[PDB]
Amino acid sequence: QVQLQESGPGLVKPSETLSLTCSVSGASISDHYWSWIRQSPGKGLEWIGYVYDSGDTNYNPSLKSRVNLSLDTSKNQVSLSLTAVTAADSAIYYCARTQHGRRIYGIVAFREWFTYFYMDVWGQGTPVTVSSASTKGPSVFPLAPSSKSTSGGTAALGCLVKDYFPEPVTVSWNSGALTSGVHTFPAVLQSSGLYSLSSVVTVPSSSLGTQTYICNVNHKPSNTKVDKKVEPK
Amino acid sequence: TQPSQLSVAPGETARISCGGRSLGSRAVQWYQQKPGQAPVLVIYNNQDRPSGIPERFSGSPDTTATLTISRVEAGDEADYYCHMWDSRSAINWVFGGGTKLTVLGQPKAAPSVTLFPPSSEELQANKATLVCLISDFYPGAVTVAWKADSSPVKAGVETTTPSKQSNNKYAASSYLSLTPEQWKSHKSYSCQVTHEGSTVEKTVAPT
Repeated sequence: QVQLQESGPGLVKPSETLSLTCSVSGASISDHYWSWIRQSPGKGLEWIGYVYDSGDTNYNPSLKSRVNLSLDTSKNQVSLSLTAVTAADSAIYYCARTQHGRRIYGIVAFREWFTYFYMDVWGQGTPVTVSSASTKGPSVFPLAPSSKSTSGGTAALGCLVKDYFPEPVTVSWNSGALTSGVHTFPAVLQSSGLYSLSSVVTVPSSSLGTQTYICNVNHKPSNTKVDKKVEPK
Repeated sequence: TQPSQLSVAPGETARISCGGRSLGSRAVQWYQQKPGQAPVLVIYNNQDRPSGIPERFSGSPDTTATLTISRVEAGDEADYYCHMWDSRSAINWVFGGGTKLTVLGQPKAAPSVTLFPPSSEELQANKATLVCLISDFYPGAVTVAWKADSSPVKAGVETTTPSKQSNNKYAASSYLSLTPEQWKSHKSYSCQVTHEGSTVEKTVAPT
């Protein structure tokens, strides 16, 4: 059962070398081709390159020869390096398992067939922000459930995740045991250049006395995690 | 390579055109990217479906390669990207520009608005932020205004563009950053969100 997870710095300075890793489980790295693809905000998909254990690698010319891909069999991961980065390199970066096929249009003896590639399993992607600003960890504050926050026996409580940089921030509740009624809002990019987001959970009011609620906030770029207890009043 | 947009009513057939320019035999792949998600392979080699793709999605046989979606539903709204391969070139590195599929005639839904006052922890820290959370609305266009007592608040307002939820409705957020003295001075603060000509106002007060 192939599963991919991209991991990166989340922030890089202009002209630095960007280093990314795709960790794969439920599959051997040597059994497949692998691709990296990226997407700029509100822009399309750009295929970066592909690699195979045979040592076969090939790169998109639009990356300007700045890209290197490699395979680490001991760790079962695919790695990407991108040199001399610019703001134009800010994007979400995906890794994808890549399959190849042959389409025959003629005499096989005349070698009248061609190969095509298709990316059948993608990771969720890792965001990369190219900026000269520093990382900033969030401050997290409780959004207390209150009669103001309550309608008709269901109560809203949450966590405010304020002023962080760069993306992403991850939020779970009660270490992932609490999933139903959880809504985590996309962050806002403030005029300051810092991000803020909120995560709320809708909960039975009856539970408020007897159930404890904790938001788990993870901001990997600053290597900080906060668990915040959210209580009524 | 592909049109940026297509709009369609629920239940009818969407036909999406590739970036095109193929010469000879072709192998076309289609990818589906829904809001806030990673791309998903929907078609390969013109007509082949990976396991799990509905029969509603079909490709065209082997220029002007087409992805057809019959009985379109709201859940089908996405960017659809094609990736065209042909005999001519050893490799095509470029994905199609992509097509934005919009589904029309979805039922309207008024926003639910929840407004949070600053936490006592934030106040203790000499900061104050009001949080206006807006969800479950359709269509996805909203205007957010803030008031201190009855006066419009211009400064310190930060508001997101709406984003689609997995239930096919939309959500957005608005933040008002205040000094604790600004917060304690006024009798109340209000978040007013206007949707389809109608307005829901939520109010909070220092107490």
